[PDB]
Amino acid sequence: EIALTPQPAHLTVKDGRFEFGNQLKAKVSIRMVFESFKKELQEATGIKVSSARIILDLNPQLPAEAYKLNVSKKQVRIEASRPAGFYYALQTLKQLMPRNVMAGVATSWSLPSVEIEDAPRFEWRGFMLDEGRHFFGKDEIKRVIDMMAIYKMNRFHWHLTEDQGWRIEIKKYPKLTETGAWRNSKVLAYGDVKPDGERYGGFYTQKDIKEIVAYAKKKFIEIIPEIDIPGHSQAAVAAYPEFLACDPRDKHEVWLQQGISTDVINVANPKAMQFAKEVIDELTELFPFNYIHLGGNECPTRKWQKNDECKKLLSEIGSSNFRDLQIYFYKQLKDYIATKPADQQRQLIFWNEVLHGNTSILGNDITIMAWIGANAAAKQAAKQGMNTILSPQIPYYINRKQSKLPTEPMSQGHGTETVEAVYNYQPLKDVDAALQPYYKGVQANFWTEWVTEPSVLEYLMLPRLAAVAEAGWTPQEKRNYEDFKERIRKDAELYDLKGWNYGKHIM
Ligand SMILES: CC1=[NH+][C@H]2[C@@H](O1)O[C@H](COS(=O)(=O)[O-])[C@@H](O)[C@@H]2O
Repeated sequence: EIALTPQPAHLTVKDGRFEFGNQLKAKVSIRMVFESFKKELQEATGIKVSSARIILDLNPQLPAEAYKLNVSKKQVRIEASRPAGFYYALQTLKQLMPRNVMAGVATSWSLPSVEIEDAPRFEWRGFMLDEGRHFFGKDEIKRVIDMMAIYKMNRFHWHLTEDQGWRIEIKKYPKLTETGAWRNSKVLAYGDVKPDGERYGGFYTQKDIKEIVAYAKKKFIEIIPEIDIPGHSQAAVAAYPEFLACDPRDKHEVWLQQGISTDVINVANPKAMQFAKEVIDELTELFPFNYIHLGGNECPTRKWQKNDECKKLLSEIGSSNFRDLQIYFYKQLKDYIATKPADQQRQLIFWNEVLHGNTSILGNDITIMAWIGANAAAKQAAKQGMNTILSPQIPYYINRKQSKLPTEPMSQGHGTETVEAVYNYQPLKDVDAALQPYYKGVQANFWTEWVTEPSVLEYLMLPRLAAVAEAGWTPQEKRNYEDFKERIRKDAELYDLKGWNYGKHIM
């Protein structure tokens, strides 16, 4: 009957139903949010709402994303403290209606009376897409954002730079795309799989970026760009080897392989430093959200050990751990950002491998995205007074196989990462109440070594995405896989109407 995903914190079914009619009147940034709602509602149902049987009141004691939704025979009442809260209330309202309403599509109207009080458990409810390995483009990204918005996810992490490609136009360094965005293989080589010789790639112009930022903002999704440095940087090194390469005498090309590249940025070169600062400057212009992800995963120190300037620099900082070069590199970038005006300042996120270095050089106002040995890494981060986001490889990497069936498309894993396994992960299990404030939230990540087709992307994304979304929103004590299964089954219709692909295993 009522199938709400994410499951609200508190839901009480009440007497009777609220009948819309064909018109009604509403008492109300908030107006613009409601305006959007009105458009979608009219599109889907034909109901017109004039500017009262619907009231939106400001309740300043509610958290930033919280709301109350009271539906009775007489009236729909909504309370929230911020625009986002009102948006989420209206998401829930739509979800109380036939699926075509959430789909925004007319088909060939009442609400059940309810009392809802709702707030997200976590402020960070994210999805990351890797477009470095395979590029999907503007239309598909809009579809991804649409999927996220359904389940009240609010953070899109854009993994735009890799060994195998660079996907964002940087004005001051045009070769990043000219070289970095194109390569002579669609598939990425691994084991017996060899490069296929086909010219393949693509990138976003700064105009494209701004359009996608705007589109997401309308659905209260903030975009975090990732420029993954100084590892996972072979494409950038291929573009500008003279100052980025540790070994600029050697050949440097965009990588056609899967795996971990040793062709990392020369963090000791001064022009490499200037490059990074100027990239960050351009990002600051395109991305208004207050966070930047600088990566820091899987960065072999091997080439630094064979580089004279790097050996010298490591000596001057008085370290025996070549990992410290990476951390010192981040320090200079962090310091640089701190000199800029307040409105141009950005907080930094890193993958948890950065904890393997002497991080006290950086300070503790960084955010750690925990992926490998994630549970332990997050605890480690929280203990050091750092904020942390949980994105464990198992089971939050939703590019991994969701089934063992021989008919599944090719991707990583052995099919153990089922909807059930994703849902059953408990982010806060055995996490001391004193550490919990540092846990900003959760994220599903999607790596695209194997995934090249939008249809396969969607197939793997859904419905596991919704499970992570619910984990991020619904308090643990209110979560239940069997209940979730029953609720998510109702979204098959929504997916069909939207023309989204999805795994059918639990449908
Ligand atoms: C943060 C991070 N760095 C690595 C690591 O996660 O696994 C990804 C693939 O994971 S998967 O699909 O489970 O094998 C890989 O694409 C990425 O380069």
